[PDB]
Amino acid sequence: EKFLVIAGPCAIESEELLLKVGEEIKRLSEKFKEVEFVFKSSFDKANRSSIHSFRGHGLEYGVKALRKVKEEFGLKITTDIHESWQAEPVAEVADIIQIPAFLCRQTDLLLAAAKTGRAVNVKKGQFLAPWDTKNVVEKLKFGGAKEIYLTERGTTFGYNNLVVDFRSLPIMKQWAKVIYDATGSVQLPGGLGGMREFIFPLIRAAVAVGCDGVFMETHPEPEKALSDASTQLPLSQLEGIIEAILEIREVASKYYETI
Amino acid sequence: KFLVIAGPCAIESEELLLKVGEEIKRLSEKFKEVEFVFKSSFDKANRSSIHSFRGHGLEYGVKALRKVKEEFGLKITTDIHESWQAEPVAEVADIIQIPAFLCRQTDLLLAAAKTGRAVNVKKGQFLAPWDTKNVVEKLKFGGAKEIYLTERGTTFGYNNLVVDFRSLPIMKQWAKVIYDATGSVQLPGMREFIFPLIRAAVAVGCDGVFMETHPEPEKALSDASTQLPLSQLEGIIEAILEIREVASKYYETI
Amino acid sequence: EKFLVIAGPCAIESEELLLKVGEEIKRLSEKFKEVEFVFKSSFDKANRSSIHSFRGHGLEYGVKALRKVKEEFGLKITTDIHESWQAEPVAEVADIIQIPAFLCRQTDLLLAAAKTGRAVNVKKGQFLAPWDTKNVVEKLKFGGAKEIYLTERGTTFGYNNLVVDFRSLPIMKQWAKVIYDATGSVQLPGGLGGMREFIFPLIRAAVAVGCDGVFMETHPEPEKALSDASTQLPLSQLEGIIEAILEIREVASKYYETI
Amino acid sequence: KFLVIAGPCAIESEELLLKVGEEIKRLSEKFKEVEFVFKSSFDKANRSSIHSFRGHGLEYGVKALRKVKEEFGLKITTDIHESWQAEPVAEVADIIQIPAFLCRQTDLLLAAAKTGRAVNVKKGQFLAPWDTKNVVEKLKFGGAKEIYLTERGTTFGYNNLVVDFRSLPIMKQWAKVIYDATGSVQLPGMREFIFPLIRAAVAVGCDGVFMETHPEPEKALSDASTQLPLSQLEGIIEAILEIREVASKYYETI
Repeated sequence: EKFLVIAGPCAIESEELLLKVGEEIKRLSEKFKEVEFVFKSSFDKANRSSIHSFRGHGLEYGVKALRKVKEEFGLKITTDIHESWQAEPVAEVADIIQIPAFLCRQTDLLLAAAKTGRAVNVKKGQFLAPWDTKNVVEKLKFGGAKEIYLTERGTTFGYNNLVVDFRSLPIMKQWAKVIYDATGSVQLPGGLGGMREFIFPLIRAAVAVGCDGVFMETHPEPEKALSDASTQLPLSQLEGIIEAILEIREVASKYYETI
Repeated sequence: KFLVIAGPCAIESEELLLKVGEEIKRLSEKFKEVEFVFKSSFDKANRSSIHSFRGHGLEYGVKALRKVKEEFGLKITTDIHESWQAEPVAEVADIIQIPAFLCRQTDLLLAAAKTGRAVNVKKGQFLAPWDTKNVVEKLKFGGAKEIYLTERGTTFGYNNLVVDFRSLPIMKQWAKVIYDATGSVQLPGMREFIFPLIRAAVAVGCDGVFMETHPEPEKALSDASTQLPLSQLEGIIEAILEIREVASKYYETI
Repeated sequence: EKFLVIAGPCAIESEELLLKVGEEIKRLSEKFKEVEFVFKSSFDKANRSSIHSFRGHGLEYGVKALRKVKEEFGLKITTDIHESWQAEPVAEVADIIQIPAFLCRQTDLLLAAAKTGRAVNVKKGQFLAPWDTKNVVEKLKFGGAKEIYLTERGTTFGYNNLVVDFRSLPIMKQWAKVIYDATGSVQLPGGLGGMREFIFPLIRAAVAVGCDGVFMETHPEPEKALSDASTQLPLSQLEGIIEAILEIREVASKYYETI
Repeated sequence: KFLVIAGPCAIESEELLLKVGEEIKRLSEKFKEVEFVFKSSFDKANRSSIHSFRGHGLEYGVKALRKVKEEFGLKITTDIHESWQAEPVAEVADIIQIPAFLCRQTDLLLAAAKTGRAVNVKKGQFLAPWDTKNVVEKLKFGGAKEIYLTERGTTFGYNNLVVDFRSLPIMKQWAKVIYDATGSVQLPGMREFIFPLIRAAVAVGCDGVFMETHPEPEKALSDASTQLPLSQLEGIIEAILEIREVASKYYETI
């Protein structure tokens, strides 16, 4: 099947940042024709640790900025919702509605996303076991979702640390398409945190094990990002990472197990 | 004074609430030094299965709770799941409770603080003790003056929660600490560990305990495996007050 | 039953340090007559992280120093072994043979300790689940051990950290007397580590839950210790801690569950 | 060259060793770029139950292994459990293996290094990746020149091990890294996860893989739930060499 690459700046810092990233993603979409690209960016960081951190410019502004990206580059769009009422307005531009990791068990939010008729991607909560995602997919199907994805983004491992149990990819694959969050899985919750040096190796692991797509937050200058400055991938490195995982995926694919 | 927050997990009916409320009222009269707070949810908004009991709704719930406060003069507390629920809930709730999974949702916290009520945040199973400092700051920023942090266990491998009692003294630096005696032994539980760990909580030192109690836990529509049998509540309360009395002498300064 | 308080300097830095601690332990044994004191000290730290750290002055010297303590103060003695051949010579002075946490599954070591006829105290490995200690006790009984103790000293929780799951006390109590290691449970493995501020609260928790004794490494000046300098309890604080746990134990005891 | 350490968990008999050794010899001739090392224990010294199979002893074991090296010209490796065993084992063993639980026992490490042989330390389930640096230092201090660190999983809650692949690049800073493909999926296991994770190990980058293989794992006297069926070894080796070939291009510098 067509490999999915979900990527974009963590937060919609501005409509300019988006178009700048969208341009590069469009270029890669033209090169990697065997890949389905989806532009990602949050109109709001509703779960920052500190009340003083950047959240965003609002739903209205965010949706409008995203529609511009889709309009200008013809790229599919995905963004996350935080409360039920947001599903409807977001569904107007988002091809895939994302459910935040902490909210992966909030029934009404999942139901709100599902009835829009859009695809739904649920980030697996850091407190959730792989096999417990079966009920998550069941809620979505109950709610009308026909295209469902489960995203691996790490599991709580002691304090301020996340480990990736790759056994989750084949387990979750039993009931939904699986995406690997290459940048969220290396973050250190409330650490400062994040270790950028592990993004690449862990993503190679993901494609070797086998998944249906990767998720990466990328920014022109991660150092200046308003969110996830420690984990966002420098935009100039995106192409190389993608070529690399496509190569590893190809050679490893004949060995992927049959669920 | 020492806080004791108790009640059935879910508002299965105002009938059940009234029965439990009667017993809590009784204990309330028997333990005058303890501040009792009746607790119950009008909706289990985070059940694993779409086919599980959620409740009878916010309206039916607030009504049932209203009847408990009016018929027994007991303070009330319930949890909210989305921002718009803060205001209507604040009508009856003296303490607005924030679900563990939602302890980082800024808008939910701000909405609860805005109501002027007291706010009790259940500590996420993914959160480190010291990271609750920022949770409190959000509430203070939002106008909350009576803030509580409730220890309910931490993710330990899959389908298991461990109680790191080091959290109590750490969280006490910036907020009053409550120990969730029934939520801490559940397996994302063993009722046999409820009393032992509640004893540990008061020996370590906390500002209150939190317990889900039901006449027939096995028949409860929620947390049937961890809810405390109503008949056992008095005995446990007496026990923890006695332990607290002796142990409080050694609680570390702030 | 008579509460057990196992205490002493982590390592036998010298025979003087031992007599100095032994004197204080003897004084407390005279005061707390409802307590059975056992003087503890390792003749060798065989598992230091660094090859450059203090290990000890050898078995010969250690045993001789311990025999002096027992001889001078009439105090029971306990020390740990690291290999099978050490059981016999150590058994000549030690009333209780201790098995290190990392070695709690080494069959021959456990068997070596058991055949001496001495009591055996096994530190629960940081990798072991509470219920898995049942087989540990079975090995010891198979080997002839008649007086067996299981010591809770924490469990691996993420990297360089240990958490105490107090549910282990009643679980392990099903097949052996249980001891709580108040100083080992707060150490941060390979941290530098240890957090002394948590020793007291966690020990209050232990007696409230209910155990058959406590284990504490105490040194006149923890800051100058050759081992566990970050976790050893200042000797001057020992009396107060003991009085405190006896008080909490008493008031909580009527509520201890029946296994 | 890339290392492939394989063989039956326990030396159930030199008969079994010879059969497995024959297949490993065959692969050895088929994969000339890979350095194969025959592995097997003469004693399961850390079994949970006193009533489980331990082995036939060090003498019978060293003899059986000697026969494999002489009959197939394959390098040998086995694990020691106490210091005195280092010397006699070094007679046959090209690589002395240090059990995971014993990775911190200084004397055991020094005794293995003293023999002049190569030393492979299984990383304790309680050890952080960066703390293996000191393990290597001990071996260097002891005279070891060929040092290996084997990733075999980390304690994750109770009765479970997780493989944190971040360890591979971290440990590679001070020693060659081997991935234990069968020990990492055992539950203190699911064979279905052996191949997926071994693929991940080579995509990330390691200097070799470690696998316990047996003609009939289900009948094996040790690790019957995690041992790889002998017939599947060739296929997995071919697969990991192909993945390595493509992925090695991206392994990070040191």
